[PDB]
Amino acid sequence: ENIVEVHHLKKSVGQGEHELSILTGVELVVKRGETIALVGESGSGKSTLLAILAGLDDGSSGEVSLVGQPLHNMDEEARAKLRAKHVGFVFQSFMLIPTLNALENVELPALLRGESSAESRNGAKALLEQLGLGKRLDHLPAQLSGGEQQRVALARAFNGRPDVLFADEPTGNLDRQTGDKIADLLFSLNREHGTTLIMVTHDLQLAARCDRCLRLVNGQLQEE
Amino acid sequence: ENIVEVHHLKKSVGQGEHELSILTGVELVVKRGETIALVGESGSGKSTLLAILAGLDDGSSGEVSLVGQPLHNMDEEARAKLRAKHVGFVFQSFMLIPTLNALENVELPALLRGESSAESRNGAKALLEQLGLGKRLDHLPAQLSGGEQQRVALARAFNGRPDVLFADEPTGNLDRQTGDKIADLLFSLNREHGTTLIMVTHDLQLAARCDRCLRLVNGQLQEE
Amino acid sequence: MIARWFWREWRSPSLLIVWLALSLAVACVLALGNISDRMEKGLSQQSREFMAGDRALRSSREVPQAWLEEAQKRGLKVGKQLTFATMTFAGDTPQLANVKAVDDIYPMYGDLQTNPPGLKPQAGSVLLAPRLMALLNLKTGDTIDVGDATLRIAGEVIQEPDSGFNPFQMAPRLMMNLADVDKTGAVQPGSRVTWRYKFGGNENQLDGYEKWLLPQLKPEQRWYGLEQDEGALGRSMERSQQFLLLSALLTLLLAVAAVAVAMNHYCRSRYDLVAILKTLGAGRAQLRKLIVGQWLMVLTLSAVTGGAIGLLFENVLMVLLKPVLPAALPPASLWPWLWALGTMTVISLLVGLRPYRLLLATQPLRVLRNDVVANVWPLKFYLPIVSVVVVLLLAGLMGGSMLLWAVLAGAVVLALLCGVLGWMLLNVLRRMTLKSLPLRLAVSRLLRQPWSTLSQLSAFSLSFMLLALLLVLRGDLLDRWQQQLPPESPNYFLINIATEQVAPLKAFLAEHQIVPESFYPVVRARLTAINDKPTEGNEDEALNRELNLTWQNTRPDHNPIVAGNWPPKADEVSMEEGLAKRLNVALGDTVTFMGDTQEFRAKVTSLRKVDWESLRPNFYFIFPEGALDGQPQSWLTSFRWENGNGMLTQLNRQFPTISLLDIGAILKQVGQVLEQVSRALEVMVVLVTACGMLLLLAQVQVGMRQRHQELVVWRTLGAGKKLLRTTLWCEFAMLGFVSGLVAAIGAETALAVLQAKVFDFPWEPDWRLWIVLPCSGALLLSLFGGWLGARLVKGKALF
Repeated sequence: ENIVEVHHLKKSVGQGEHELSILTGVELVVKRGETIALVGESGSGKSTLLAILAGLDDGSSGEVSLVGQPLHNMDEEARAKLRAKHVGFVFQSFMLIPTLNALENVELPALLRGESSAESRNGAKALLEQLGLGKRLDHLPAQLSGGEQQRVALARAFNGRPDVLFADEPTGNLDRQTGDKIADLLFSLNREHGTTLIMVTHDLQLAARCDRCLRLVNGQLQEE
Repeated sequence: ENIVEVHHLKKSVGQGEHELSILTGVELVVKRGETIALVGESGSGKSTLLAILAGLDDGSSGEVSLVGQPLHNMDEEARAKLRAKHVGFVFQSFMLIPTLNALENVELPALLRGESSAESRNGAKALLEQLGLGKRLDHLPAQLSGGEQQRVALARAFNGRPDVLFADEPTGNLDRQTGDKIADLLFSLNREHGTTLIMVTHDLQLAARCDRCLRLVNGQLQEE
Repeated sequence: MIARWFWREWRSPSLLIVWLALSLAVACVLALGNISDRMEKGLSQQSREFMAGDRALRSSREVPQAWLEEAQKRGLKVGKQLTFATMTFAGDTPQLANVKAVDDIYPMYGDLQTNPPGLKPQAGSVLLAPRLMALLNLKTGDTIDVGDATLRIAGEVIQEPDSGFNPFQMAPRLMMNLADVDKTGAVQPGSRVTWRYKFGGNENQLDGYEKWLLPQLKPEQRWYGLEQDEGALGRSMERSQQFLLLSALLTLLLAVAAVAVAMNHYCRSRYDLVAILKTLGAGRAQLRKLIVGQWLMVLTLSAVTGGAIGLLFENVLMVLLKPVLPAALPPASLWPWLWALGTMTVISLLVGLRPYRLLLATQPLRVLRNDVVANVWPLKFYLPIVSVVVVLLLAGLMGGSMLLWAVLAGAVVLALLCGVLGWMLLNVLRRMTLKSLPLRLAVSRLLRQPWSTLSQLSAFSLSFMLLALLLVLRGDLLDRWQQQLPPESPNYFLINIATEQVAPLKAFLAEHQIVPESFYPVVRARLTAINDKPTEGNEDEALNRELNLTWQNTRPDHNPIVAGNWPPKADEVSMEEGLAKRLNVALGDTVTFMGDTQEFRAKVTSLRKVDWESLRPNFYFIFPEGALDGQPQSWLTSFRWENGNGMLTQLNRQFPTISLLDIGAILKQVGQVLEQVSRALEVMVVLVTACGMLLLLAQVQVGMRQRHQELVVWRTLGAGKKLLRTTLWCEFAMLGFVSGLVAAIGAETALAVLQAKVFDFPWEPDWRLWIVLPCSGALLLSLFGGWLGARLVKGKALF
């Protein structure tokens, strides 16, 4: 079962002369359990390709099959429910809820799914303890450290144990030691969850960590 | 003359077991008129010690002296007046004051020096003229271009005749053409100005153009 | 979960200010509508029992007893009232006061409020207004002389079931009975008496009696019912309602602007938050439920707190407005609560539907791109619909009230003109050199942020319009009294003199070093027909009262004549310019007057511009000399005196019948009335300037990011902490300062236009306002700026 399938995804931004065809055809099949890392120069549409991969927007043309559904066909509501069902996110600025505590931030996806609060909070506190944040359960995000905030976001991602994990520059605002800890903790927690993950970053060693690395060159994908 | 002196500089952040030393012992001597580049990987705390040399805050330890005034031995107000008196700054966003036009944007630091309005205006218009921006002096920064904004920021730095200029990845929002043209422009303008440079840039060719290159590894300075 | 979410989100400055702004809006609308409804309920229940019946007859003469007997045999209760004006004795201190004669039947409806309560006018007993006791230094149980009798003070007059709502009253109230009226002997025929007879009972008998007595109604007698008793009191109460509605509309409009800007900024901030929710799988339904629930919860909380503070304001207003309000008032109804809730919810909806749809339709791509914003409902289509619904709502509130639409439009245009004038002042201040760096930087920052600064300056300009108008009325009326010594300008009026009394008083004038001023032979008569067309029905103030007529051999001194010829001959009358314009009366027209004895005729032959606003003897009609000899020729005159009051006392003792009017006493009385309404209006100004303060907090909150990064730039460049704190101090102080100068300019223009076109007094610059008002504005704004700088600069998180 190919969890993520890409077929000649062409994407253009603008109209007329300034219609920047950022993507001119993408073909990619992602097997389940694979570790794929997307690399390339910043601003070369890597973020655009990441967004179209998770169905945040629609492209000029192409076929996107996430968990075997025609993303180009469903509306935004179906895309949102599919994202909640099978998809997790990790961001460079980690987009944590500024007004909720870490336990709330990591239990939020379950409440969106409508899952029972009891087992959800049990699993959430178990994961947070696995992250060694036992003294920050009620802490607001502002009084958390960058590594702590990344840990909270990562726990939110792994609360529902999604099949796919879209992450971009997870170490963007952290140093080398914190970046390495978050990265290898990500890889660890992923390897027993069997979740395909897509990283959008420029770090060479981080891409080398993934089993497969694809570079985005002028609208096309190239194996490296 | 020793423009910049740094002995066993140390900087730490965080609390408890999560407390982290941003700077792990730095020594540095910078004479007059040198072009020094500080290279380092993304998020290696370059901004931290850049600001600590700016006198914006106080480090964990380390004797730091700027143009002969050890900033760790007086209040913040003396540091601010020394900043206005001698140093110039160039950041990546150029922070061009939207509620000020380009001419007054250049003029305002000269005013902050305490100089006359007329002489500040003369210097500002002259620098804009030699920067080729005489036809857009009134333009508010919103409609300026990236290269134009860079030029405005550089003029703001150089109007007061600063003895030393701290710049950090100014072309981070600009392309290669704008990047290297502004690079050579600033290199010239300072070499005729006889101004010492501190440069923060991930790109290596800028450091190669610089007189000296120094790598930052784990809060430690290494000669390159 | 959601409880913690709401509690932690409620601390956000923009949402908090939105909540408090809605609270203030619902509070002000609830308090104002509640006071209006208390007034309306009071007037309705009073019209029920001012009347104490259904059909009343008013006259300048005592109607035949046969009609009253016919009413009595018709199973109807008859209530007697007789209003008159005479003098009272504070020992040896005379004072003008209004007496009312009522029979023991009254009050047959409602309740009478006296101090002590449960009192009635008996033989030898008089009830008096508390203000008169304060002026006459008399107390309950004493004996006071009225006219030609001395009667004991039964008690105070707290509020009467037949005592109207006349804040601009000239005389206190003297409740006393008809038998004592005949006993005093001071009542004279043809005097300024007014007989008001009420009839009560079942509807059918009252209607039959009204139909029977309709043919027997003189032009001096008016028959009216529950709502037909609308003369000057109805106009006064309607004007009060319109004024309070105007104030409420202004403050709620300010609140609407405040909530608009604050909540638009709040939604702009929460764009990323809602985008994160959407990305994490928040469906449109669940997100819709969450946002609408949060909005409803904040709406309800704001409604509750606004209701509480509005109840507090209502109590404050009712404590404060005692001198110009009835002591007892009907309890508030639940309708003002519905008013407030409906108004607040409709304004919240019409300001938030666009942000609501933006948040609902926010593109999740905003997570990746901080610049991409969902472009839905462009302003080019949003503004027309909100404008049309707002104007439709205002019309539905008003209907066809052109006057209040015009006043509101003028007020808004004045606010805009104040804003643009302030902007011009800022520009000219910049164009002249600033030695001080903080001042120059601040004025540059003000100018290069046009929309925000103009809106803010307009808001504070309007609030300071209100405050400056308050200080104007009080202090400038004091100075106007000091300025109330123009040339000629008679001070003391003497009305209702018989012919035979003319010679002695003149000798009195000839003996107490008094120059005899103009001597008007005046007859009281009501206009019945203009060009034989009956004037009964028109709502003119002059028609619904006893018009005063006079004849002079020579031309009036104060009154210029524009059209016609002087002096008019027999059956030829001069006409006032203003009333002729307002009553479409031209030269050669025909006017018919119902006098005390005979109905007489005149032909409009000359037009004169009588400044009724000028403090001079003003009359619409001037008859030829010796034209109203058949009528009882009452008299009027005036004189100027400034030394002592013993001459007034001895003149009153010599002539108890003559009616005296002190311009100084009535001026002081209206002055203290204006002071009381000034305290009311300063409460209103506190509320509206709190709303403007909210607008300021919101308009700076939308600039938190930009202003904060500006301070970051200044700190990096080398600006000192003290320099930045002083920069904010001087910025806000000068913003308030220029707002104060704008307010001073507006007030000075108001004084100039009132003293040049309306009151024709010479104009002087009131330096007191110019030195007190802008300084106060600057001090308040600088206090705010100091707090803001402490919150922004003192924090070390600037780096």
